[PDB]
Amino acid sequence: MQIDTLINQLPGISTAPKHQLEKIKKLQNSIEEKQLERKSLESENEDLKLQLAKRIETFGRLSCVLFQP
Amino acid sequence: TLLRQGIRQLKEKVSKMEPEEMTVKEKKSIIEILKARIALKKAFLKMALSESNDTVVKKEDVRESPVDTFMENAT
Repeated sequence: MQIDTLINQLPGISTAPKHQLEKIKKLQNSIEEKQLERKSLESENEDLKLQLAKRIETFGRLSCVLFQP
Repeated sequence: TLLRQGIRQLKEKVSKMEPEEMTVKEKKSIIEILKARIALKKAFLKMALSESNDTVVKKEDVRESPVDTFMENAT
């Protein structure tokens, strides 16, 4: 009887794999388009963030002059 | 403390050209005896004096200078 409940629990109750693959098509339509953006982010980020951190580095170095007058 | 103005109060107590001054000074010397021990309370020497203290104040005088630099950059 539990098996019957297990029958209820079986994934893809809609039993429409042909539609499921289409769902996966929509998933590509989402994910794959997301990928270029999400990858573009780091390029839009760290590429400048390094240099800006270096700009912090300059002031950090010049602090030492005051530290040792 | 007491070593300071105690001298100030003992200082005016001298009176009469006559050798009666001791009658006053006996009151003084006992305090001075206490001073000999009060001085023991002040048996310390960190900084020398001037000009080393002045060098300290000047040391801050340079050390306070940056405060009107990078902090200004913060603004």
